[PDB]
Amino acid sequence: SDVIIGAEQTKAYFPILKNKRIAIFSNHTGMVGNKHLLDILLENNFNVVAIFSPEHGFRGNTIDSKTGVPILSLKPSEASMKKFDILIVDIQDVGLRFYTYYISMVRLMDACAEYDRKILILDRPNPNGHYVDGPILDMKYKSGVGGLPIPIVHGMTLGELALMVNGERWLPSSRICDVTVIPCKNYTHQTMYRLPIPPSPNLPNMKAIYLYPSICLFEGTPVSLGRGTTLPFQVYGHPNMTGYNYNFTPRSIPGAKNPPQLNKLCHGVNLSNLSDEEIWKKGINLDYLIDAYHNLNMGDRFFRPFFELLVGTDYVRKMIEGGKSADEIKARWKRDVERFKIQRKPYLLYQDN
Ligand SMILES: [Cl-]
Repeated sequence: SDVIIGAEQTKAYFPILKNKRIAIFSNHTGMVGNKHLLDILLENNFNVVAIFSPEHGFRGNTIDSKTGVPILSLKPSEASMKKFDILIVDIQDVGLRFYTYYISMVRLMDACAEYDRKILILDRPNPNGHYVDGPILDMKYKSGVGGLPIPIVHGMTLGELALMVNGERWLPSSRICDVTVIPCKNYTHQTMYRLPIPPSPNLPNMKAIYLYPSICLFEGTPVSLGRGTTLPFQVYGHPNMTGYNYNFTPRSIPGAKNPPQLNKLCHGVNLSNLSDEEIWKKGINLDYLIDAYHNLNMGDRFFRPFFELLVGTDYVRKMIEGGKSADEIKARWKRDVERFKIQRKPYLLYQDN
């Protein structure tokens, strides 16, 4: 039967929270029915004293007006750390190295470690938890879009990843944080969990989430990936691309106000009718990037300087420019992926794939 997320398992963690001053790291996805975890805890007479959000606050658009709890955008101040005993993580991730909630989580783990506070992670599925793919990030390229030496698609839940951050000593000053994970039930690393609530505005559906590992690489290029359209992360195109049977024009819309190629007719490819199965078969698929590179004929200027910060190694640009195939390039990282699957194994909380 169906996945039971950590936050649903109140008999597992309500006793942990009893009599404690509680902070929560979450956003609008941290819901069980039409209540935020914050609301459920307050209704059960728990003392929630603060919420940390990677956006403004968790109501999807510095004090929550429904509850009066202070709301803190994301390290935390010393003053804030003193206010609570336990921090709860409850947030829906998408499983990519360049999707940044885990970097916020690592920041909070470091702070909690320094201040001797416990973290409780109410685990949620990784919708891309069914595979591991891409180069391990070279730490020459550590950045705002890549915080740990992990593959592009790491395959782990935030709870698993937290355990790995501790065990591999990936926090600053090599601290470990006291972490308890409430694991999901009815969940393996083959389960294909579908997100009820969009995790970001331009990841509106599962097609976008499944294509994201391949298509977000275009953020290291001038190519539009459909922000400003009905099909974000499900198309690619550019005004200069030539010879294509699909076109779109990005528009200035809420959450995509000043999108790439705004008000330009972009020529390209519609991927929105690929089956979920055929996306799963291919994992990170460099076909799209290679197609656009060769079509545009602008040589190395196709790749933004920070392409490497997204892909995590220097050889992808070089091999594309050298005329190598998608399969050749992808094969180069197979060993990295093999090794990471071994490295992560002690930290998995669910059946491996
Ligand atoms: Cl977005």
